[PDB]
Amino acid sequence: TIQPGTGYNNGYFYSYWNDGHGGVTYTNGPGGQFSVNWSNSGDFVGGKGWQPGTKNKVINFSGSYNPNGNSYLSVYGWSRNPLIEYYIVENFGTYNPSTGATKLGEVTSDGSVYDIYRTQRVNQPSIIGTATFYQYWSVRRNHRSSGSVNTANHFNAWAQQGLTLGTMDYQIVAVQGYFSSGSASITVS
Ligand SMILES: O[C@@H]1[C@@H](O)[C@H](O[C@@H]2CO[C@@H](O[C@@H]3CO[C@@H](O)[C@H](O)[C@H]3O)[C@H](O)[C@H]2O)OC[C@H]1O
Repeated sequence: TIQPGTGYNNGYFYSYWNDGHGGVTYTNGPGGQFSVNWSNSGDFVGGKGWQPGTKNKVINFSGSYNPNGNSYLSVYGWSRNPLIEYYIVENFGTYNPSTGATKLGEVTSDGSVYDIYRTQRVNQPSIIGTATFYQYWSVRRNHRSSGSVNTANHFNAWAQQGLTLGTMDYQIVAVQGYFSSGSASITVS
């Protein structure tokens, strides 16, 4: 397993962040593979990808994802100027992260319709420190743990709806969890 932090592993950028609560282990495997095992964890986010990401990347992911409680499997990343945290959610556990969020449209991509939403984080942690910033979401209706994500279809739909992205920071396939349990093994390319 590895310490929380960022870096490169077998050619892929990785980010593993947690709240220090314990109960979660993250491991970097060969190529674009990573595994997450958690049991009564706290808040955490980890996965592999790129730094920086691009606005036209076709991301391939494959493996298993078995959450028991609150967790998401997503293409996840950020932009700067404006600061935006974004998600293309392929699967989740007990909580749909768009619950209560205002719907801003639909986009069809890679075999499913996705619902689009915008939320706001107020004085929360970010890649640039504590801040208030928006979050963009595409939530897949047809849940899966393998597939291909044509990021451009999402970024373009978001733009069309008034959700613009700044300069890309990291872009990864991530397993996020919030006080839950589970296991996942994902390969990115
Ligand atoms: O040391 C700093 C890092 O901690 C920082 O990392 C990012 C912090 O925000 C993370 O995003 C939130 C983590 O908490 C969850 O509950 C929220 O849902 C996520 O929005 C992000 O994943 C980290 O990369 O980056 C800057 C460093 O200086």
